[PDB]
Amino acid sequence: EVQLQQSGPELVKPGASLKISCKTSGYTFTDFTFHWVKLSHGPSLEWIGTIKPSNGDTAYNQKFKGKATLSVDKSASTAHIEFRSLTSEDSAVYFCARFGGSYPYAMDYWGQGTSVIVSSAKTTPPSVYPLAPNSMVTLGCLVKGYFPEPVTVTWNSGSLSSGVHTFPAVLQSDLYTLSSSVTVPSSTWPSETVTCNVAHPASSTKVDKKIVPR
Amino acid sequence: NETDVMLLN
Amino acid sequence: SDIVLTQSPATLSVTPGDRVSLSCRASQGIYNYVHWFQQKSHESPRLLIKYASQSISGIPSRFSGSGSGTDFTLSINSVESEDFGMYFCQQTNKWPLTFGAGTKLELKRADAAPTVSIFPPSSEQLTSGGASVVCFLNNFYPKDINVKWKIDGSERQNGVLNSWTDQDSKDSTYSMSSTLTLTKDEYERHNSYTCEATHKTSTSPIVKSFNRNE
Repeated sequence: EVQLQQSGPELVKPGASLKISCKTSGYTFTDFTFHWVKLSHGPSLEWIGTIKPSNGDTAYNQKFKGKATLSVDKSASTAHIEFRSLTSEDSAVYFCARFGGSYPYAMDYWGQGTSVIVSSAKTTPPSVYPLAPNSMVTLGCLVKGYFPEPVTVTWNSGSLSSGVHTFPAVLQSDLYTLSSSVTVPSSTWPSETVTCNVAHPASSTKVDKKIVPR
Repeated sequence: NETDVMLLN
Repeated sequence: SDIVLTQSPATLSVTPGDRVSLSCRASQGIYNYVHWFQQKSHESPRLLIKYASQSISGIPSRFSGSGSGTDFTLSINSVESEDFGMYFCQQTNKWPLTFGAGTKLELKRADAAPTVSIFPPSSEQLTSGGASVVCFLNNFYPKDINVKWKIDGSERQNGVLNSWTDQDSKDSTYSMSSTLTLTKDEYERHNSYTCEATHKTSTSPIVKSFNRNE
């Protein structure tokens, strides 16, 4: 089976250079052009450029001229994209794709994506704050000041799964904030305890925060 | 058809 | 000029079993050189149709494409639960290769005003010298919404962190979290903390507030 395997998530500093890889298996690497695509918030897809592995011919989107450089390593059937002078604008998920299949070709096989986060941050555990205040009551947990992603949240160790909203984390001033809400009947709180469990594997953190009335 | 030379041939 | 692909409407709301058509319009004639992709979360784009109408091995028969020149259409002949997500068109007739901005295929439901809850800073955060005020704007539909923070009746935009959920897998609604962060010193210089939610469900914003000194 045709497989495009990309290198792992990257946590890089502003101004750095980074090279990310797209390693193929199951077919002849030099058969088809490779393409790189940037997935940014929206979601939004942008085409960066293409390289013809058989001869090194390229075509670039002018928007990425200088920023991104394409290459191939035929000895290892691996396509590479190199970024220079990284900024927060370059934080995105990058995909490689081949332009093959039955004739006429199209972007038929894709890599799994490579997440790139450009930040000056160091691994930092989260602070977990309680969110305490109808027929229903909403409680929550505010997860701030941590790095990197991911942080995962459960309520009562997964026993409270209905009426939960866990929001995507957002990076602001080189630290993340995440929040999670839970809605329970007003009659059940504070009599039935509500606790968020916050896991941050990067910092070896797993903490509980019980929500109590103000 | 400026892309065929690169993408299809 | 780069070929501009316009996908309009940006959001199509349907129910499983409906027949749907998605539009991709080109700024200049591109013959049959349009391809369609499905895209979910941060996963790889998936090729559905190539060269406006050509089928792809393994793609279910319910997906078809038609059109030529500048007017293209992707059709789903009876929408299945697995089909909700983003649909992007792409042109390969001219350099640079370009994508449309995408159409979100979402689950249709009845409009719902957000359930708004506001929370003062926790004593734990205050002890650390910080003050975050959180508003959850939960289970609303449709997705567009605006939040404004007012401190002592004055709009505040500094220190606001917003996050939005994808469409809820259980009830087809959307949620939003908004966190306003101040220092403890700045938080104590004011009394009223308000978050105003503007949504299509009412001509009046939902106004949730608290007074610090209460």
